[PDB]
Amino acid sequence: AKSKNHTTHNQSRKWHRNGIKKPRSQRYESLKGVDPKFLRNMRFAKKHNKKGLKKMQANNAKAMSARAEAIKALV
Amino acid sequence: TNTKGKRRGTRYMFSRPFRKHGVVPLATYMRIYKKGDIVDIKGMGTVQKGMPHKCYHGKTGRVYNVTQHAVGIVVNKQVKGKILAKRINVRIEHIKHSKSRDSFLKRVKENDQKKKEAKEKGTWVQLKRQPAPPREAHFVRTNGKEPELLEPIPYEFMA
Amino acid sequence: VNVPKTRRTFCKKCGKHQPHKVTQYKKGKDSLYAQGKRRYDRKQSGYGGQTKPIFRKKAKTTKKIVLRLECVEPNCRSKRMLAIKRCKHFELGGDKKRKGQVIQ
Amino acid sequence: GRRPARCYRYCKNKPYPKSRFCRGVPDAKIRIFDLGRKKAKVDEFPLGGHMVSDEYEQLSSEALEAARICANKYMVKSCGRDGFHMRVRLHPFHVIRINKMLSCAGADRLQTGMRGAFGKPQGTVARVHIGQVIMSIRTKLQNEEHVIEALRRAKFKFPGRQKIHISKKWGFTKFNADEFENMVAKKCLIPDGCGVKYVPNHGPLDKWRVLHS
RNA sequence: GCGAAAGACUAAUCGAACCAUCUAGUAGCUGGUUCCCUCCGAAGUUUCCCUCAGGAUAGCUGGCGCUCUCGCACACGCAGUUUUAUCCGGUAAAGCGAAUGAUUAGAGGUCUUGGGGCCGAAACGAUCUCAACCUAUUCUCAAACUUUAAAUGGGUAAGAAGCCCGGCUCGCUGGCGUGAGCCGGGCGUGGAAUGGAGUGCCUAGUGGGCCACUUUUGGUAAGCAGAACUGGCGCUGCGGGAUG
RNA sequence: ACAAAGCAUCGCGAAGGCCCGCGGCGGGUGUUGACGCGAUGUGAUUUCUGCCCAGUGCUCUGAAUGUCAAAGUGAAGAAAUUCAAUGAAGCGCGGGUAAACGGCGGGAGUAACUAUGACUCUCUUAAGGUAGCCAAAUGCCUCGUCAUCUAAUUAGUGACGCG
RNA sequence: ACAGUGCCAGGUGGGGAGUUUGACUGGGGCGGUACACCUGUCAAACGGUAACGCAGGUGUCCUAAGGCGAGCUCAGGGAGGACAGAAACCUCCCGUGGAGCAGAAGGGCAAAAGCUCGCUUGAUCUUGAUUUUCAGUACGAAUACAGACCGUGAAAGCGGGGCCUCACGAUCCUUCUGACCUUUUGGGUUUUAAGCAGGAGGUGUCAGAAAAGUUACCACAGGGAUAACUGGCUUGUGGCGGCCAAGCGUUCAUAGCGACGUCGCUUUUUGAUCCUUCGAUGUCGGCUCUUCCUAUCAUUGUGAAGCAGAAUUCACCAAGCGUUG
RNA sequence: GUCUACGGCCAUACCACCCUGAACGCGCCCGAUCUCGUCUGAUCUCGGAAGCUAAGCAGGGUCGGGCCUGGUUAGUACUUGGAUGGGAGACCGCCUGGGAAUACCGGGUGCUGUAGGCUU
RNA sequence: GUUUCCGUAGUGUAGUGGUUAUCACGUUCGCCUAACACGCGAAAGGUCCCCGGUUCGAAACCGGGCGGAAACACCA
Ligand SMILES: [Mg+2]
Ligand SMILES: [Mg+2]
Ligand SMILES: [Mg+2]
Ligand SMILES: [Mg+2]
Ligand SMILES: [Mg+2]
Ligand SMILES: [Mg+2]
Ligand SMILES: [Mg+2]
Ligand SMILES: [Mg+2]
Ligand SMILES: [Mg+2]
Ligand SMILES: [Mg+2]
Ligand SMILES: [Mg+2]
Ligand SMILES: [Mg+2]
Ligand SMILES: [Mg+2]
Ligand SMILES: [Mg+2]
Ligand SMILES: [Mg+2]
Ligand SMILES: [Mg+2]
Ligand SMILES: [Mg+2]
Ligand SMILES: [Mg+2]
Ligand SMILES: [Mg+2]
Ligand SMILES: [Mg+2]
Ligand SMILES: [Mg+2]
Ligand SMILES: [Mg+2]
Ligand SMILES: [Mg+2]
Ligand SMILES: [Mg+2]
Ligand SMILES: [Mg+2]
Ligand SMILES: [Mg+2]
Ligand SMILES: [Mg+2]
Ligand SMILES: [Mg+2]
Ligand SMILES: [Mg+2]
Ligand SMILES: [Mg+2]
Ligand SMILES: [Zn+2]
Repeated sequence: AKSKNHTTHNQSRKWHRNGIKKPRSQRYESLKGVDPKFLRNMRFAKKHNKKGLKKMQANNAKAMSARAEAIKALV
Repeated sequence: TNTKGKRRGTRYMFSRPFRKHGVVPLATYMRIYKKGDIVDIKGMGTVQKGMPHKCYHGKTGRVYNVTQHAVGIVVNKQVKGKILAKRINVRIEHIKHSKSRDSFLKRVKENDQKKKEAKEKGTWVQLKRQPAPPREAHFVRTNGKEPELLEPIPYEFMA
Repeated sequence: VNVPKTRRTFCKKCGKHQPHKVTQYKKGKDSLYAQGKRRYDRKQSGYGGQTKPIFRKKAKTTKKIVLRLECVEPNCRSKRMLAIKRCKHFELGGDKKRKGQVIQ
Repeated sequence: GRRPARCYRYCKNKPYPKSRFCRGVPDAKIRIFDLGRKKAKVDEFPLGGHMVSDEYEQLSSEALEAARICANKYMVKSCGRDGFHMRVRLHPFHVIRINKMLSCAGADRLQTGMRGAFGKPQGTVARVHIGQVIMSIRTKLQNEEHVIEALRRAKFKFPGRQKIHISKKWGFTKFNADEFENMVAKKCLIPDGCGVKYVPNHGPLDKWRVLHS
């Protein structure tokens, strides 16, 4: 009652017919896997961002009016 | 049927090459890795802690972690069809900066530079690479010789 | 193998290492008004034959020894279990083997 | 005794050297891969006559024996006992196998047929590639014919097919015969019993100082 | 039940009757399975199995679909492709005067030492001889060797998720910075060739396969046994290969 | 082949042996009584019935300090309880029994041809195959060896016998 | 006052019942374990790959045989040095690694991972992520991080067992520990019991059946996926035949022979194999009767001989008719 | 040029031997009051500074071993695809691409990183 | 062929866990005996089959072998 004990025969044919998809990689992949002491921290970075938006907005408008003046001084 | 053990068939991979049996040159763990950087795995005998394993000895992947003496690294591994982008935790010793990317970067730095310049001209410069064209009509010249006559040489049995 | 009788290590309740007293564990006497048994008895009672399993097919020749640590400092006394690899010969504080000595 | 050479004529398998891995090897039939005046000199004995295989095959140890002997017999006659060297250059050495004869008694009842098919050591054989030398001989330049035919008889203990060829070297060296008398007289080459040392313009000068002295 | 005993006999019935019912008993096992046409269209491959005649799940298939692109002078993507970079790789070959392992031969050496001689009481005394070692050599080899070391092969990469400016946050890290995260602005075809791309359910059959080139393991050899790689047949005719 | 007659064991004095039945104060032997009933073994006649109770059985006014339930009695407790001592038969020990199942062995030297060996070493075991018998319906090696019967015999008979 | 019957308990009970009595497996039965793992190889240079392919190991042991930390240098050889000799003891020199590193190998290792000592418990408690076996499920084993509490070290670090690859195991069951934990229920208190979370008992067929035989008295489903004939292939063995040629043959190779070697056929020997057949092709011999082959024992015609005759072997055409009681 | 301190890549650096050291250091050296360590101040620690380049080291040398390149062997060996090529078979031939290794010949012999000297 | 079992003094045979080797017999020497037996006192004798490995060390523990033994080789 003996038989075959493997083969990897047509096969190439199969796990290949539908393709072999090189894994569709998004931007913005998961941070799960990373050392907790990164995340522990970068969440205090991410959480206390808005504290410091007043600077951010004014300091934007400074650069925006300085570059409205740079492009207008070119004109 | 064979043994599954993690380090079968590694007798002669992980084996350090020649006359390098010993102190791991220190440079190889004082160059900086950081997430995004592409890295070639290359297993090593000397240090066994934080080894990769043969099914990715000699692959490349990007780095996604950096721990105190290891680098979490995402590599693609083929497995009866479906390739799996998958993540391992390999100690620095077994890793390098692949220069794979580093033709491009030097090609970028050149193209942005050659585009910003020749914009004040407006002349269109050949930015893309292009495969090796057919070799152009040239001439040759002999001067004061005819060429040398070859004859196939008569066989005699050497031993 | 061998192990010593004392053993400074983590006492859960203290939140600290402390000296523990090592001694190996033996099984309890088996309860009889434990649910499992109560049910094994009186399924297997009445005019029925044997119901539940019993091996006649051992294999290994050795059990994982278990140390029964307990905290020396009083009021802790919080005993904790610490399993160990297998050995077919196990001792507590039986000498320190020596080095460089004559083997008579 | 053994199956006829036929069945182990051809190299199918990877070399089985007698080693740790196989053991209980019966000692190789052949034992002397040179005879005659192996006490000769290079300078008195100038004719590297050769026997060369033309086929990728295996040669039994017991063929090599015969092949040798029948060349010791014809040379002797021919040249005399002192007047040659013969060298065999294939010491049999990958080991050949035999399933253990499918032994059974009378009508029999059980052989098990194929289980544990792997045999035992039977003997020993040489690997031989094409254009590769098997036997070589040296004599006097005089006595060419008497080499030719000695190897000629040896071909007939010996399967497949194989040419007899006369070399361009001093006897048993690698140094092309048109060239010794010169290369010795100036000492690129220095006599060393059978063979000869090539001495180059390399080592310390006091090595030279000994020659041309 | 009955047997002077032979598993004899119990009404053509006996290793233990016949009749009815439970009764559609159960069956991984034989056999069969009923109208047309159109389209796509296998597997005998994966791991667990009281598993080897079967199941479990890997596959491959169909159907059902959906998200979009745009061939509507005005496309990104993907890929049994190929280049250019770049790693990875230990097979063929080779070598073995590079390690290990075998092994021939001579020159050489009281190396050592020996054990026999022969000439010596005996004497590295003479001369032989053979052991072993080793100094230059040479013959020939290794699947469980390797200094070298291909061909064929396997990763990446060849940009908009990309460069380049500005600025903020942090409990991590540090003499300061890093590092990471964010906001804000500045900047486009980035080797060839091909073709519209994406992703979600149900899910049958199948899970005995066989053959060829080349590679290759058993075997002596087979139409023998077992792998690789590819190619077939199964599953599918036809011209040829007289036949197959 | 079975039976058979003959030989042999074995239980049984009826609140019994053996036995039936589902059950009764049920039934067969049994309208019986050991010269009977039941249970076996071998197989007329003649001659004989060798050793072994080391195993397993069987069995025995045999100790049962071996253990051992129920109940029974001891105790703590608040109770389920829990923990004590004691303890049948069979189980553990000791005898008997083989016309119960059965079993019944290897090694050297040593004699005046050679050989062989009356003799004398070991060792083991529960005894260690005795009288016979044997190439038998038991013998692998096997056309055992010798005799006879045949012109010729793997056939037959007669001997031999480490069987 | 037991006999006796009622009913529990323990023994004894193929007298009787039901049941089981692995798989792998050149058929099977008896041989092994290829039933879980681990080295070297096959294995065709990313990974993977079989057979009862090879060549081997494992079910281990360690209070340290780990963690640090320190300290030194290993096998072997030479030259020296009382007794002392191929080996005790010492000292110099050489000593890439020939030692050593609990074990199979395999990889790894030197002011180390080799050796010696001091200090000890990082073999400790705790979430998560990943690798490996992959379905990419478990277990086992590993890798990286993080949080406690600690050893060591001037310190950097290093250390969650044992330089890396094996060295162990579900459900249900049992036990021990842990928390002023939850339930124990119409309330409450104590026992008791059930949870919850960690450890142990264990399935050796290693993802985990509580299990002896025999059937020639046998049965049913099946089976050419499994044997015993026939047939194919194969040809080891058998038989037959060449070549080379050392010899024998008084001498002389080859009249006749012919070693050590070597090249073939043949299918009248046995093996392998398992292609056909298991809705079964009658299974050994004997008789009779045909026909064919030649692998010529006779006879016809021939060539050989070491052929004088006589007698005899070698060979050719040759299968014409012979091969008996 | 050169050295020291710390270094990178780890022999073009190693090894074997030969030659020369101006200054500063680098060394050799001298001793054990303390620290510290030993059987021994043999090594380590420490306090020094009476000598000399004796060696290291440094600097140089060798038709020197070695290592590192080149060549050669060699378009050889081997190989991707290829054919209704040859060959009884082993094997061999060609077509399309790729293409090693030894012996044998050559050349070279460590480059520099920061901090600090000296030759003012 | 496959599965077992042995091998130790001149011979038959003990023995241990890894430090050590026995018994009986045999034999050599005395004594007793007129002389042999018997009896009594003294004595010497193997690489623990050949190996490689482990180990402080092996007769004894692995692996290989060599010699002597036993046991299976069932359906056709
Ligand atoms: Mg009951
Ligand atoms: Mg019967
Ligand atoms: Mg390999
Ligand atoms: Mg087949
Ligand atoms: Mg009887
Ligand atoms: Mg009797
Ligand atoms: Mg008895
Ligand atoms: Mg008798
Ligand atoms: Mg008779
Ligand atoms: Mg008759
Ligand atoms: Mg029964
Ligand atoms: Mg079976
Ligand atoms: Mg491969
Ligand atoms: Mg250290
Ligand atoms: Mg921690
Ligand atoms: Mg260690
Ligand atoms: Mg209640
Ligand atoms: Mg109440
Ligand atoms: Mg019968
Ligand atoms: Mg078949
Ligand atoms: Mg079929
Ligand atoms: Mg047949
Ligand atoms: Mg003659
Ligand atoms: Mg019929
Ligand atoms: Mg003829
Ligand atoms: Mg001093
Ligand atoms: Mg100096
Ligand atoms: Mg000097
Ligand atoms: Mg040189
Ligand atoms: Mg074609
Ligand atoms: Zn505590």
